[PDB]
Amino acid sequence: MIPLQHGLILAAILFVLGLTGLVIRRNLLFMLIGLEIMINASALAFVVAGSYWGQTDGQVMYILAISLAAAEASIGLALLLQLHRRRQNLNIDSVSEMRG
Amino acid sequence: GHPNLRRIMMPQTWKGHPLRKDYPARATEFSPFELTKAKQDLEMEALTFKPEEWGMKRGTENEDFMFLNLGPNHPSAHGAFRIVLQLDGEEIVDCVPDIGYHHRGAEKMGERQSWHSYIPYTDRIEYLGGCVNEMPYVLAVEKLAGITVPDRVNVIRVMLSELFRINSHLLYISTFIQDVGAMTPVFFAFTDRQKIYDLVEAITGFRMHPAWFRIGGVAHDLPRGWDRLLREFLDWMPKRLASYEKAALQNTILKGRSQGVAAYGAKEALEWGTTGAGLRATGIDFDVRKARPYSGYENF
Amino acid sequence: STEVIAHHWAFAIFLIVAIGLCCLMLVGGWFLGGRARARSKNVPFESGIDSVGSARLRLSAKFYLVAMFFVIFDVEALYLFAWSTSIRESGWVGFVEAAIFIFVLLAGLVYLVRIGALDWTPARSRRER
Amino acid sequence: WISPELIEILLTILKAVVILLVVVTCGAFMSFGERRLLGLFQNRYGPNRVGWGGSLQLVADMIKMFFKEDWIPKFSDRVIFTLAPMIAFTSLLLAFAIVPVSPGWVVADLNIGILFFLMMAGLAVYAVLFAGWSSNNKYSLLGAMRASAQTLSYEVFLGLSLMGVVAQAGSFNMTDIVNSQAHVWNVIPQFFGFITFAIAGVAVCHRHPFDQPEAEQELADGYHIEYSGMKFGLFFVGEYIGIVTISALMVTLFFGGWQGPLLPPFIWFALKTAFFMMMFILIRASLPRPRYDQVMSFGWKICLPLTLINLLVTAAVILWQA
Amino acid sequence: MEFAFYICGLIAILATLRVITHTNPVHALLYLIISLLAISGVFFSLGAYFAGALEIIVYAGAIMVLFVFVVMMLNLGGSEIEQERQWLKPQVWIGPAILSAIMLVVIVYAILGVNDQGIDGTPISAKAVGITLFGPYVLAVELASMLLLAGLVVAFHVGREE
Amino acid sequence: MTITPQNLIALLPLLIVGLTVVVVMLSIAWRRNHFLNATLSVIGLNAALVSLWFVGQAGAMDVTPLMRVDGFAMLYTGLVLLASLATCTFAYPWLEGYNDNKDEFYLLVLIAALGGILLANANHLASLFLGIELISLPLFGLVGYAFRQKRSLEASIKYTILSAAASSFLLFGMALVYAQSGDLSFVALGKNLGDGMLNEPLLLAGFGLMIVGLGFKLSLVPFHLWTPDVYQGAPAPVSTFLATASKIAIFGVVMRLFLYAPVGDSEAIRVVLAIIAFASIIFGNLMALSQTNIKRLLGYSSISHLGYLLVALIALQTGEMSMEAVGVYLAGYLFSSLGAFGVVSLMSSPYRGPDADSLFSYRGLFWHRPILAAVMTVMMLSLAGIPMTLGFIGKFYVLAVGVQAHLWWLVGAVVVGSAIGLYYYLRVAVSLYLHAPPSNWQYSAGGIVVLISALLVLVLGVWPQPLISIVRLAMPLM
Ligand SMILES: CCCCCCCCCCCCCCCCCC(=O)OC[C@H](COP(=O)(O)OCCN)OC(=O)CCCCCCCCCCCCCCCCC
Ligand SMILES: CCCCCCCCCCC1=C(C)C(=O)C(OC)=C(OC)C1=O
Ligand SMILES: CCCCCCCCCCCCCCCCCCCC
Ligand SMILES: CCCCCCCCCCCCCCCCCCCC
Repeated sequence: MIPLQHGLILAAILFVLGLTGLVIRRNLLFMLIGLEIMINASALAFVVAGSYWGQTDGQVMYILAISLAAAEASIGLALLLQLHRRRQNLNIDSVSEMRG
Repeated sequence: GHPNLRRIMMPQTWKGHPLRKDYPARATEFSPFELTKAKQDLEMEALTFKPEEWGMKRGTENEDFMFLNLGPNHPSAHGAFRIVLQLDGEEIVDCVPDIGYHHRGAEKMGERQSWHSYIPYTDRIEYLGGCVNEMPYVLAVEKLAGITVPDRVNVIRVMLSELFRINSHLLYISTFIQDVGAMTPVFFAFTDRQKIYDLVEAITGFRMHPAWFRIGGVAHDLPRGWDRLLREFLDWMPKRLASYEKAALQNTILKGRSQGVAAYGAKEALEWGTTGAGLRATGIDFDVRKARPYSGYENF
Repeated sequence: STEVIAHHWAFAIFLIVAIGLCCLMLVGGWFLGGRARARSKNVPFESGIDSVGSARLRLSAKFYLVAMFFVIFDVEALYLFAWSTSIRESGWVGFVEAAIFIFVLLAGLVYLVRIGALDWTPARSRRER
Repeated sequence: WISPELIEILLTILKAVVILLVVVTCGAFMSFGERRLLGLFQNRYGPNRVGWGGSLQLVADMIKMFFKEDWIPKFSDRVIFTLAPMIAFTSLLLAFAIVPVSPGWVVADLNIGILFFLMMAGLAVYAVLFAGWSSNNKYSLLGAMRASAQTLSYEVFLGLSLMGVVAQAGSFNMTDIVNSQAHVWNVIPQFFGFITFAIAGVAVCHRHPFDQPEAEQELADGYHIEYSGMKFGLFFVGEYIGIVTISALMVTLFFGGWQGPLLPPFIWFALKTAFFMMMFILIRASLPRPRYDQVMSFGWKICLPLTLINLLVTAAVILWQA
Repeated sequence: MEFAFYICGLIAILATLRVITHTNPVHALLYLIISLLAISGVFFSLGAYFAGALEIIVYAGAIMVLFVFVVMMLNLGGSEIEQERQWLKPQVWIGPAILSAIMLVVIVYAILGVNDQGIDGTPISAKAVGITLFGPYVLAVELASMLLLAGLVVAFHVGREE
Repeated sequence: MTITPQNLIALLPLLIVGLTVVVVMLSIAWRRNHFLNATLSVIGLNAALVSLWFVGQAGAMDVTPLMRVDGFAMLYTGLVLLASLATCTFAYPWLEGYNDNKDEFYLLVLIAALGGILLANANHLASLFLGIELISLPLFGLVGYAFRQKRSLEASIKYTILSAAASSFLLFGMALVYAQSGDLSFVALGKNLGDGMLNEPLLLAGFGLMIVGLGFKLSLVPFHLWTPDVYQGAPAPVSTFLATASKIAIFGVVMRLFLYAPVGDSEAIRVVLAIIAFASIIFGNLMALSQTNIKRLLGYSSISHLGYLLVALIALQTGEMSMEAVGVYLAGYLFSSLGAFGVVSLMSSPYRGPDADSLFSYRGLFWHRPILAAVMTVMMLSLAGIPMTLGFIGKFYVLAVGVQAHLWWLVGAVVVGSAIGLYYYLRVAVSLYLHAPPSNWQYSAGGIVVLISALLVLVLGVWPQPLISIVRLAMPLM
């Protein structure tokens, strides 16, 4: 009695919200929340897709997705640590030395 | 050539030097203490730690240091002690121990009270010492007068000094165990302190500040039956001490919190004036009760 | 069935009465008892004397690596959560695969312990000497 | 509203409300019992003057806490400051909301169970974190950081300590767990899991010796020092229902829950829960507090590999007898 | 259950929108926890009980360490808030807003063209996920453990103080 | 279907690489020894490369719902293992330039190699996803290996954010595709449709999002802007690995996904891939015109060559010749990038400080280091598709495949891009010989590797029949 289309629309809405929060924010941290939002929206879409067909494959893909989310969050947090230690500021528009 | 010549007993907003002979001693001579808003603000700003005056280098190029005032009124601060401690995260960078929040001017009182009336003031110098605080003052006064005390006076003063030493060491052990984290043995330790207090109440007539030693002797004689209470305490103590050892002082958590923490060698204990337990723990066997025996300590 | 609906209603009422009791308790705490008018009321407690700066300074921490390793090991933990509820039906092949999994976990933890990670203690004491 | 289904739903709702009222009242009564039991452990009596045996001391404390000035600091974030006692009071209550106290007496017979307990612990950490950050105090900041480190230490292995019981029962349901122990209680096959869950569950409520955030001696009561009024009482009651929840959870996953030879099942559940509550008061009184760096080292290097080895051995034993 | 799914979707949408347009990092993290709890409610509505369980178990651990880094780095009183306020300008966010809107419109139009029969809401236990995870999907688990090992090694190497 | 010891034999390089990854991790934990760890990495990769013989003697098998092993997977496994071995060989002296710890580099190198094996044997959407991230994450590690450097940290941050966003896009597209289809295997992505109803907006949009993610992974326009910044920022062995092994592995899994799925018959996907290939060739060849830096020039070169590869991949459905053309050009591309980036690695080794400049100054290289200059100039001769080199054989195969299926716009784009590539490649080659104003056996080993690559390029350009024969021997399931 839940259409699959509404769940896919919800996942797409959170996906574009995370993309917007990534693009409009120059803070590296808020980019990391943005990335977590897109990853969790894709995982949510996999969960609805698996629930429609009655298969555990969507939940397995969710597990792989959150494993990737945790690993990428740890690596981005380490890079944010290094950037804040070696530049004393967390603006991503200052990371522009390589160009042309 | 002194690095930081600043006041350590009196606040920085203090005029005059207290131990000079022309400075009046009593608070009734001066104006009474009126605490107004302006004086409260000025004295609260004077007590504020200013890190540039000690060269603290507040912050770093990457991350800032954070300053913490532990005392006064901290459960781990055993008294009026304030330490101002600089932290990077958890680690301590440097410490500025600020004292003077417990100044009573007892030397100026020694220039204010007579020879006999100064004994309660000597007794309150260390409030866990009592007769142990009394002993050097009355011995120095007897040196001044030319009085040689008899044997019974020496035995009585040695007994009271050892009783108050047991009381002080019991309190010290209980506070160390509580500061490690075990809150149980302090109650039993204070029960043994109550036994010692019963004995000291029997002899001197007071619990913790006896004010009992005199010039050339003691105040009263020993009452009829002090040996019974001493026998009761000497039976009560060693089993309780073994219980405290087996409950907390052989605990591996207390050992982990205690062993290797703030360790220093003999050179640090000598150049910094450390005496008592630390100096003997560094291997320097300099005890006054053996090297320069006072009050007939050669007979024990 | 009937029992599932009954348990769902019981859980919903449990949550509703829990939040209601907590909010009523907060309201009764806030509305009963007089207030205060003092000069040094709105000062953070730093043991009787004023602060040097504020409480919102950039505090360092040595727990960063352990935090990331905690997240990674909790993901390995969720994998073992998924494994543990179906051990009997997985058979011995699943046991061998989970043994390889836990062996990789143990090798990673030994790698963390030996290289100096999970060791952020200050070099002064370190429970030494 | 005259139907057997509707009266059954109403009876289940009444049972859930009765369970909630009893566990909250038992948490407050066991705050009073902690005072009395610390008196007993430390060779005294504690409060035995307000009524018979001090039984009205709790009412006097409740009256004072309600009529104490509930204070919100100006330098604090008000919403977070008010929100943290709500989480502290409610998260462990919802964790208790899955514990089966008697056959036919359970709020929610979830298919997740101990997963829901892990969820509620992970939500309960935010109460302490938000109380530390929101109050705008340096001691509270240090207490919040210490609480975060301790949470790292225990939550790295809490679920893995429970996975031995989960694997032995073969399911995540609570009633299946308490029915799998109909022959032998789970403390004997899962003993290393038992001690690791004991360590992690004392670290859940931040009770002694794991009172790193609210350390009385070290940080002068820690994170809730700006907290006053009935919010501090909410912190107390929340930690006490946390203790009740962890005790009842050990009863269900290691001692058969309600299962007993002679007494009625709720009586056995009550005796085992009260014994573990007594063990909580004893574990507060008995051994001292370690340094939180050594606490995290012990929780990482010792407890986590022990839980992994115990899970492997339990899986091998289960598949051996199949 | 249908109402639960719809209200959790609405709460997740509103909380995510408040996350991406907030200047307080701790408040943004709080709204993020609210959004992830709403996502968990969506998961629990659809019969994926294990997905919601792991959404509350390990993501609350993930947002925990995000909070530790936020208190370790960003909080300086209002100085972070004004600095974030001067960064966000109207043209700055209306730039990619129309791009996200047209992307959402295209994705929604592609979604609406698929055949549907409605999700029956049949629950999926963790036992079936354990069967499939350690059955047909074994090397997914093993090489995902290797992936987590790689992420751990990289986090160690880059995150070091010195 | 379950796992058999025969399936264990067919999985030999993956098992060997994982086991030796555990081995080098335990050796790092035992003692921080650089020589022993790098050596154990070398025998681990070589053991996988020689277990390829036992995999070939085993045969083609559908080992998992996930994995399928055949000549396609074996060939791409061999290519990524050769790239990993070369990356270790060139990374060794640069790491003796490194002041900090030097042991995690090889550990990440073989973890990325394991991801390459997983992508090579990938016949599932889950395995494709896991291979992409198992390749990406060690590259996040290796690009920011020298975090004290400005450019390495900047490129690490850029690659991490962009690849996490691309992984999010690819995951969402995979979720939409699974929502339409209901099965995650490659062969079942569009099986329920029939009678010309292969086009459906949800499946098409899902495959478009995976196209976005994969085209990020192959630097396809307009997901190409990271390539010069990451290539310049990353260390030279990291640039070697990212140019060779990553590109071969994701392009092999893209070829697999577009061959075994029935969605390859759809004309709209073919049209948008033709547009992407045209834009990639023209943009990558045009942006390397006025480049004064060798690394950004090679990044745009990677963009253009992946455009040529996509041009070859477009004509897969009609002609039966596109797969061996893709394999031949991928082998030539691997050897060309290995030689060129190996010369960059040897002239960048040792690591002479992070604060000191890492500028190349290729001008006048022949007058002091003549052998490396000879390898570099024959490498630029190979990259331009000039005869007596393998790059011409790859370009000839691509052109013949495009002519076979009548894709004339791609042919014209290939010619124009080859002319611009001729210009800048031969400008670099001549600047190697103008008038500009070590002492260890591992640097000699790197010199041997670049000399072997140059000789292989010359021999297989003069005589390309053995490469064609061993590529056609890698005959997968039609
Ligand atoms: C309902 C739930 C609750 C039920 C109630 C009953 C169970 C209560 C369980 C309480 C658990 C308390 C755990 C306390 C752990 C403390 C660990 C710690 O911090 O140890 C560190 C300490 C020193 O470490 P060290 O190596 O010296 O320092 C390194 C510095 N270079 O290391 C040492 O001193 C070494 C010894 C460490 C001992 C660790 C704890 C052992 C197990 C817990 C204690 C026993 C509990 C009862 C068990 C059953 C008794 C019948
Ligand atoms: C826990 C209830 C009291 C137990 C019995 C006393 C415990 C030891 C108190 C030690 C102490 C002393 C003597 C003390 O003088 C002092 O400074 C004012 C402290 O800080 C508050 C102390 O902690
Ligand atoms: C000290 C005991 C703490 C128990 C906490 C949980 C109690 C919840 C309320 C239970 C009420 C019902 C008890 C069982 C009733 C049915 C059996 C009656 C005969 C024993
Ligand atoms: C200082 C550097 C700042 C960089 C900010 C970049 C912002 C990019 C915003 C792009 C908005 C595009 C909106 C749609 C345009 C029309 C559709 C695409 C082109 C056909």
